[PDB]
Amino acid sequence: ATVQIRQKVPHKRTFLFLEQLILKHNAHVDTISISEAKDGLDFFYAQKNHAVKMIDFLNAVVPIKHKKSEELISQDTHTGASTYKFSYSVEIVPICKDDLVVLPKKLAKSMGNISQFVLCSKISNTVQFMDPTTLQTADLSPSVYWRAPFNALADVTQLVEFIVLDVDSTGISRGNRVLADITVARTSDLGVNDQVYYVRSHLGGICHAGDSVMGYFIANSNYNSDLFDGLNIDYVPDVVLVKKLY
Amino acid sequence: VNVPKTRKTYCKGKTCRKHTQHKVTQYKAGKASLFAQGKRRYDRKQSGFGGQTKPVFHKKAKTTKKVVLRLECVKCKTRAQLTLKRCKHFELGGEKKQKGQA
Amino acid sequence: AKSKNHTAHNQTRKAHRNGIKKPKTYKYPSLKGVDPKFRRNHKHALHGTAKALAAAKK
Amino acid sequence: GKSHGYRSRTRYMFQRDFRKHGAVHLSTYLKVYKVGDIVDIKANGSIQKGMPHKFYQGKTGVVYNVTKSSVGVIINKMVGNRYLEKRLNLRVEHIKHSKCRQEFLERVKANAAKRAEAKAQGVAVQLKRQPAQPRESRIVSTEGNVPQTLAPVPYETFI
RNA sequence: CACGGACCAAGGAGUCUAACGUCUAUGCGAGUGUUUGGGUGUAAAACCCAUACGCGUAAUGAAAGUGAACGUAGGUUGGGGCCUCGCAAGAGGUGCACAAUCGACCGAUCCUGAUGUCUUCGGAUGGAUUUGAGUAAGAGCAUAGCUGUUGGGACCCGAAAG
RNA sequence: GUCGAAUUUGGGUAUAGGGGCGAAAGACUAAUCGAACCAUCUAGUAGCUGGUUCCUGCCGAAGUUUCCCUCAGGAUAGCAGAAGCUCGUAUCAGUUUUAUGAGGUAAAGCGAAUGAUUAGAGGUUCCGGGGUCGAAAUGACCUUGACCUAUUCUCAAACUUUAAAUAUGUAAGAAGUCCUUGUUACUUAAUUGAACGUGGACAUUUGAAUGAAGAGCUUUUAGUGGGCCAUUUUUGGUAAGCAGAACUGGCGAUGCGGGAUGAACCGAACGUAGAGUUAAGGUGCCGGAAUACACGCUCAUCAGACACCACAAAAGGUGUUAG
RNA sequence: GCCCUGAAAAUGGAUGGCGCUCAAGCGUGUUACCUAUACUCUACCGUCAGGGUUGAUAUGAUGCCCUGACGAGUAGGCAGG
RNA sequence: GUGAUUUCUGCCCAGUGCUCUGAAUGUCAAAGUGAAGAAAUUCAACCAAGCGCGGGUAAACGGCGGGAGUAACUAUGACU
RNA sequence: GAAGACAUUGUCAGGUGGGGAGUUUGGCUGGGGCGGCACAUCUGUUAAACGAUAACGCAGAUGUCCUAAGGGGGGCUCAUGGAGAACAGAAAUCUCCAGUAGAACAAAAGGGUAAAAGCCCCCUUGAUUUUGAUUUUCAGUGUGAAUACAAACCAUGAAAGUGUGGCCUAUCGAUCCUUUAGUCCCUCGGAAUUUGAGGCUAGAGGUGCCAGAAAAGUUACCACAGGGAUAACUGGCUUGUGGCAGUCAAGCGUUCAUAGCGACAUUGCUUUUUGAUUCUUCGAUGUCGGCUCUUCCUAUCAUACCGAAGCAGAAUUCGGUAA
RNA sequence: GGUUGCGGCCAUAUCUACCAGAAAGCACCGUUUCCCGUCCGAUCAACUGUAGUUAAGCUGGUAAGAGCCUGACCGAGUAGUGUAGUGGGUGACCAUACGCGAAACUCAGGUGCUGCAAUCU
Repeated sequence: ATVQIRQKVPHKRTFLFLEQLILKHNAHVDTISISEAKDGLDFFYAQKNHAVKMIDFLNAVVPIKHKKSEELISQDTHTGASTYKFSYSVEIVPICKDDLVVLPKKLAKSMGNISQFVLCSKISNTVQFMDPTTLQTADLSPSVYWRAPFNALADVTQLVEFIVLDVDSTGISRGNRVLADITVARTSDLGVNDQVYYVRSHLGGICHAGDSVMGYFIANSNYNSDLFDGLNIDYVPDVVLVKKLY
Repeated sequence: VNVPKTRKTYCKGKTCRKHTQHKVTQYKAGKASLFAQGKRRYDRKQSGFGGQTKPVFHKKAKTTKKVVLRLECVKCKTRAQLTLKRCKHFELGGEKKQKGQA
Repeated sequence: AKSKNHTAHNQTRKAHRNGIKKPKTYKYPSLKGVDPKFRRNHKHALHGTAKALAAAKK
Repeated sequence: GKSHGYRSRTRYMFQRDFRKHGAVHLSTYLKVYKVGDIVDIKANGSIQKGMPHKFYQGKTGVVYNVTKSSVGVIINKMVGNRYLEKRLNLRVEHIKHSKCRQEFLERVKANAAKRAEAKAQGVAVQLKRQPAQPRESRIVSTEGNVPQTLAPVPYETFI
């Protein structure tokens, strides 16, 4: 038997989050050996039943799609007996924890009429999105994602260093001190230039003056998605603040 | 990448035929602009019973566009185009590089 | 059903049924590819020497 | 996946030499190539521009075109059941003369010399070459020379 | 130790047409093709004929358009045959077909822009590593045949379906 | 099994095909039902299976390249035929020699560079790389560790100074060499060079060997595009009548003599006949042919007998013979 | 070196069979002999190439005649019947 | 839907569905209206149901797990 | 009586709509699925010393990055080791000597390079225009990348010269459709003007199945053309593994290598295991076990006759002939 | 024959250690106004051939030196290898016939050669 775990991204956050958590709950106890692959890794299981126990564990912690197949080996004629060799192909949802995602138009209208230009927040059993301009969350169960897949707009490797000038909070707060209008300037343009950007962001309370934050920088990026092309350009912000550094 | 806003290159506009100063901006596609020939044929053919009659492209793999620059001469205003390779980050003008810094 | 993908057996014997031969290299080779600074003069050298043989020697 | 690049399988063929690294010597540039000369091709590893493909290493062609830095060389390459006539543009570092042709041009001058000299005498031009002949009969000398007797040796190990 | 065949007579499978390509035969030849039709008749035959039409005699460009001799219709290198001397061997002249090659002219693209001129029309002359399915003392049209192609039920027999 | 009821049954009448009817089985609807029957559209389409009708004569293949929703199929180059055309010593050739190139495998080397393997203990901002939780950073927790901190052997498809054998490129003249001076818008300080030429000189040994059932060009089309085996070099594999490549010969497409028998091995390739001599193998008898000659070895209460080939090992023997 | 032990498979059987023991076994040398659609010579058919022959006496000048070489073949092509 | 009677039928309304005396301008077709234009046209406002937000609903489809501990000779765990 | 310009009916428009219709549901592959990309490419190796050369063979990379990390010129020498200098140590800065590249050159690996192709300065846009020839994969078509020129215009340097992107080898795309730039030229065909539309020329918007379709499942109710080109059963080859037998004899048998147990190493046999393979059969060889019945094998549990013992008897244990 | 300028072939020319060099040429060397460049006239710039030197550079020699280059009845006709056999061997692999034929090592010898222009007891 074999559970084959796969994730298509070059940098796999949830997949490495899986290996740290597979050791905490003491899950892989019934392995024979562990092989690895280009896209993920493989687990070899002696009996049939120990493989299904892992998939019930994987369903709780990471959004997967799985299916099964088999191979015949012996076909003994003296009794009806199997000697079958099973294979479970498991694939993680290919969006990482903190990417930039542009949703499809019909899908974004059903999840509470969120805007299409959202982040990812909390990546869980289910996939959770966040609108960084106005705080509003929307969940995405894996059965809705695999009936119509889509790709991340930008990875973690596109983050750009920013330097914050001050924080102007609007006093709205769901759970993260919503909509602090951060006046932010580029790390690379602070030295010799006078160029200042102006953006609402969910990083409300944790940010002060002179702090280094990372962010997606839309103003120079030529994306080639048809979803991003089917937008209204003058409603797209220049800066999406992602995370505070250090 | 990063290109300067001003580039001195060869112009061909029947009076210059020499390296003159050009301005650099970024090429924009333009409006779809119906009453074109293919659009009037498409709206006639879709009309009626039969549903979708043209292929609709789905399986897209690329992630970048090539970058096109419209070089505009400052004397004769004879615009000319020039292409670049595929790149993810394209800004023009700022961020001049200095190699020795802290 | 797998297949034998590739071999070069019998490929040499097929070529030697017709006897591998030269392109037999004619006189006056074609001046395509010659430096066009040379061809522009070499036109006038032949046009000049045809004038000398016509008028003087008769 | 397979590999069929422009310089594949050229690990040892484009290496420079042992104790001959560095810049090339200046008699490479000073030699003169006229149209029709027989040349040989040996690709230099250091000069990357104008470089012959890995097939033409060691072949021999005729110069038809002379330009600023390079020469035009024709090479007969077989493909299928047919010779083709393919043309290259090699910079002068990669090219060199063929001494087989250069010995031919001085044998013609000797052949013209022997014909003109034998006409002054009047008979027996004798100009073609002949291969190695079986030798003539002769008499060896045992004077101060006794034929030494040999015998096969027995077997020893000394290992 | 794969499938069809118990035995006998009879039937039983690359055909026809439209439009064609190479090749061969015949007529005629800068022309060619009588036969939709008319005239006639010993009556679906044979014979005789006008005017148009078809392909050919000029290509090129998307088009508006423009349209093939500096010359013995060019120079070179071979070239069957022929002509002259010579006993022959060979020597020289002339070389069609044809093969390789440098030019010439016509059209497109790019440049030069003359005498002129409703002042913006006109494009003389000369070029250019470009380009054409071109010109350079025409070779095509019509019929018939083998072979080959495509559409036709298309060598013959055969579905589960619609 | 049931047998006085949700019972059995006659006649009448109603519902008809993507419809009816169903106390539900995808059951029944005239021996037809996970969609009836009849006729037409129809000779439906098939890259798939079977068949394809007279004789002799000459020539005679392919399972390979590139591209394709392509891998049981086509185009395309290859091999093959036919029609021939210009010419007839043309200079070509699956070859050698003289001369001169190129290469990095066999073998060599490790006291010439480069060099693995099996294992792996510590040192808490000399880093964090991959996470994770955080009203933040003097901020926490988990982990691979960052670090090998001390020496210790190994040789080599992916290590190298030198470097074979076989195979491989070019040259051996007339389209050449030499004097001489013509051409130009190129080139040179320069009638210097370059390139192509006039006129003159060098011919039968004209520039090594051997061969040349003529040399050269062109049009057009059939079949094929499932291969297989053997010696040698090899890769995956415990090994295979296994899988995948290299040069060459075969079988397929092919009989005949020999290996009793055999698609490939050994001889040898074919019109019909007579005579002679042989190959591969054989000569006690079946069986054509010496129970021939000569020198030795072996006796087995499972002897041994001829390549590919239908087998046999390590370890023992005062069995015999030579050392 | 030969032989022997090592050496065990299921229908009855295989140096090819009988059989063979100073071999009709193994090693080796010398001769003789047997025979293939192969090789040499000849006859004949056929194809291909190079030739001769309209004074005439032909009635087949797509005829008659001289010399030489070669002949396997599925798929396929052409040709004569 | 379930399948005599006796005896019971626990917890979850969020996911998917269904539904309402609920909020109002996020989405938003044709016809209409306005502006620009020589005119075909372009542009902008307005904008029904539905969707979106909010509530209800398990004898509707269904679901009912993870991490500690906290003892009485020898232990599951009431609790968190 | 009720209802009343609302309902109803007609046309267009948006929502809902497996209730119903039509079609689709890639390829390679040691069966098919799952995986994987071996499907478009690059370096080393396999590869057997020119080139070519396969496998789901091995060690790996690419769908990027750069106004400098492009172009030109000048100046200079690195990794590391040794010896010295307050705080200063294993590591700061400074100095000298030695230093063939042991460094660096955006990245995979392999080449290449020392008054440079590395490091630091100075100036610049040749990373430009016009189109042809040529190399690589090759059908001598495309596409990508690359070389050498010509005609223009410039950059740099005192100058010779060098530069048509990255030191070289990978870093990417047809038809139709839309769109911008060019000459601001051609056409809208009864003749004009102006909007609009269509053309020539050169780019971009993309087909990763990368010479380029627009596409989810299930069948245990199943159907047809076929395949031994291909699975599940017997047979054949192979023997890692299994059974089994030799040799070598560690530990044991209270003190004794072999009476007798015997692991581990090493050489073999068998087809009574399990694997590997695809040769025969898919126009069918009826595919488990039991009951019934014959015969064969010996690797002997019993029986017959013997040998050895740590065999006194009794009871055993080990070995031979023998089915 | 010695120098210098410019090279050609690129270790027989380099490397390490000591010694010798008349003549002239080189080279060290003296100064900072100017052109010019640096933290520093050290490097490069300019200025004088003047104050002075062969101490270095440079050239030549010596070393049973390290390296490098030629050879040889050195190793060795050995390793490998092309063809052939109904050759041996259960095999692994090995002999023969016609052929090509190395490398390390060992010893012996060598330690730059030359083109153009100028100038020197």
